[PDB]
Amino acid sequence: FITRSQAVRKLFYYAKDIQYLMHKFREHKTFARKLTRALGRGEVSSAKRLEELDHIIKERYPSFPDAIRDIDDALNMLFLFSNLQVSSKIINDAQKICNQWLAYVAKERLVRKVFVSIKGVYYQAVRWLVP
RNA sequence: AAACUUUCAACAACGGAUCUCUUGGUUCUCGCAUCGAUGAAGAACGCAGCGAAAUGCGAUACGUAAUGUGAAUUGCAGAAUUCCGUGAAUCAUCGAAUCUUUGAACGCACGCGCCCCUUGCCAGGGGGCAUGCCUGUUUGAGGUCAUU
Repeated sequence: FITRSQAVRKLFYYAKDIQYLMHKFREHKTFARKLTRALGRGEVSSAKRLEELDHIIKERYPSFPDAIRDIDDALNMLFLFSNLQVSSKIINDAQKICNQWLAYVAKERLVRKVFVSIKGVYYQAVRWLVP
């Protein structure tokens, strides 16, 4: 069997289900060198012109109910960031997402269990936590 | 004498010489430019029911695809055909396919490796990986200049 390091370099796992999986993140690296070239040129207009995961979601979760498997960690991370070198815009977006989720939950009032704890106020709809 | 040597008329054998002819050769004149990595010429193996040569064909193998003709092919068997019909010919045209192994011959050589993928540790199935050079994209390394 191909080792994890060897498989990653080529791209313990089954080779049958990994070889076919070899098929914009790599292309984005060119933007760094283009920006460096623009900086070297000393003009910012070209830099401004240069400046101007749905696919993975479906395969991981082919159906909406399947999202519940990872929704625990998803909500945990989102709520942790909502209260936390992360940019302020990322924090604001995470807080807005959590606020919208809470508003929708309150609209339907789909809550069954709660538990105030030292770690945080636990909740159940699916279980989720907020600090 | 018979037998046997020799000249000649007739009869009986060789060979195709003479005569007649040819889907032939040679020579003259006229129109055109038409080989090849999108794989040339050439060589080997197979293909028709029966097959020596020639021609055609490449496991779709004396052919497959398409149009015209309209009732065949023929040495033998065999097929039919609704033949008033989108339909037979070993017919003609031929623009669409297949195109075995070699061969400029092209994975590495003087047997024999790799990407791919697939339908079921492992495999069938399908295309490629030769060298010289031109344009473009990607990565890596090294000389100049800048670095308050």
